[PDB]
Amino acid sequence: TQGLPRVIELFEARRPKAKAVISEIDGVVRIEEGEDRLSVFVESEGFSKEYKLPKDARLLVKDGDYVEAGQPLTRGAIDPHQLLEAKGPEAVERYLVDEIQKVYRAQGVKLHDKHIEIVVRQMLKYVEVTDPGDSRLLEGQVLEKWDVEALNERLIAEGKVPVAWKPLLMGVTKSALSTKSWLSAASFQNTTHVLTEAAIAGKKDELIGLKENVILGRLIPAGTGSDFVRFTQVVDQRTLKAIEEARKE
Amino acid sequence: KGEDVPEPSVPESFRVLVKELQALALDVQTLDEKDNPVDIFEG
Amino acid sequence: DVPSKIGTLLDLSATELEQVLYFNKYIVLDPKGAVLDGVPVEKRQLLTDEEYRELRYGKQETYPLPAGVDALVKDGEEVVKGQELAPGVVSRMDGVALYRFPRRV
Amino acid sequence: ADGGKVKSEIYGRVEVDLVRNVVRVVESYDIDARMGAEAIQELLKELDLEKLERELLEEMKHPSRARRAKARKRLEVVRAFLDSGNRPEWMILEAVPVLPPDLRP
Repeated sequence: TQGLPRVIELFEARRPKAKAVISEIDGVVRIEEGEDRLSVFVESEGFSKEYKLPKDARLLVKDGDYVEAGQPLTRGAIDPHQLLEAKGPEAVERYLVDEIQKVYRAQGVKLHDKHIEIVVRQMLKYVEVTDPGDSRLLEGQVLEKWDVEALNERLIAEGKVPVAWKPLLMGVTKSALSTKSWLSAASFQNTTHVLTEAAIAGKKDELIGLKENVILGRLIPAGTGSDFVRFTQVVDQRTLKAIEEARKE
Repeated sequence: KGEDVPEPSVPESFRVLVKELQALALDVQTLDEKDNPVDIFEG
Repeated sequence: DVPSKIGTLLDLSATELEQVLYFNKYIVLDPKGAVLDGVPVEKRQLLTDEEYRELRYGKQETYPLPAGVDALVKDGEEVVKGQELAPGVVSRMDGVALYRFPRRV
Repeated sequence: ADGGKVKSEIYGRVEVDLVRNVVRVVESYDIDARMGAEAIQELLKELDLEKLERELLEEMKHPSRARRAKARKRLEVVRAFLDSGNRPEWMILEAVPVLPPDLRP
């Protein structure tokens, strides 16, 4: 597939048509049989993992070749969820960006990677718990807010459980969906679920993002509405010394 | 009157939503950094 | 909603039971369920409209009789579910019978 | 009747038949079974939330792992309500508020 459909496929972390098999394990390649049935083995010392192909499939490892942890066997597109678990979160990030660009580039478009990066990182915002310290053992949690517990219960109040987690490739939509602040969350496909829930828990916003404050009619937390700049006062020569002569009174 | 314009007290949008929420039960407390309440209404 | 944030905090057979606990009949045995309906009380669990009647009001059945006919069973008698109270009436419940207004003494 | 000799062996209503010279007791227990949101409210008002935290943190460790992704689920709502300020039972409104006139013209 090409064009915009690809860019969505990508930005949405979507397990495509012609997943074109990757080897789960390292090892040595062995193509076997033609026309009748086509299968490929990547068997190292110990394990012998077998990858049955369509037969029509245009595989791109010839017999004998040595192979890599998550290396493509077959051609086609690659599942970004299969890549996550086989070969980590960075390798994922690096696939997404470089593939998304593979199209804008291929066409005519020139844009900087950082944009795509900024977005891609958000696809990696959350992680699911395995064996917790405080909360229930299954919940999805923001990568940072788990460090708010991991490197918290292993320093000052050290002990209990560091909270083990798993890397969690969220598609662009899904990730947008699971977004802390209820105000923002409300604007998506089912506003009731949000509010119902957020009402039960004394949930609070804090209104960090923008989608939030525009909803309220508040002054956007960016540009001139950035905490880092909007408090800036300007005092004016004679105003300053005259303001100084009523301070020691 | 040749004045600068704004200092908009509170986005009406805000008031509206809060009240449009009350109407459906749900308290919707608005709170400053000291975490106590504000009353975006005075009336 | 979709997790039913009420019919989760107390179960109530998820929903279907909740929806049954206002619209369309069906009582929920709230506290001190003191009864037995074959087996003991159900506490926080479903009960019919009949089942309630047959539980805090007791079961009574009035078997209307045609004029000029007799009754096989005697006034005070532990009658049984299915045994003829007359050559036309069948008792639908196990228990003592009575004689509601006789026609000849 | 008759001092401490004649006693009722069951739970129920007392009927007194001064013609049959019997005291009968209709097999009727005294259940508090309320229907409607009044009940659902009543169930919610009296409910040890922490006691429901316990019973679940126990249903956390020794389940058959089947309906164990519903045992855990219960707590999200339980603990939510627990460190919230929200007393459940407020999910059932006695007073319904009215949206101000000018916002619905």
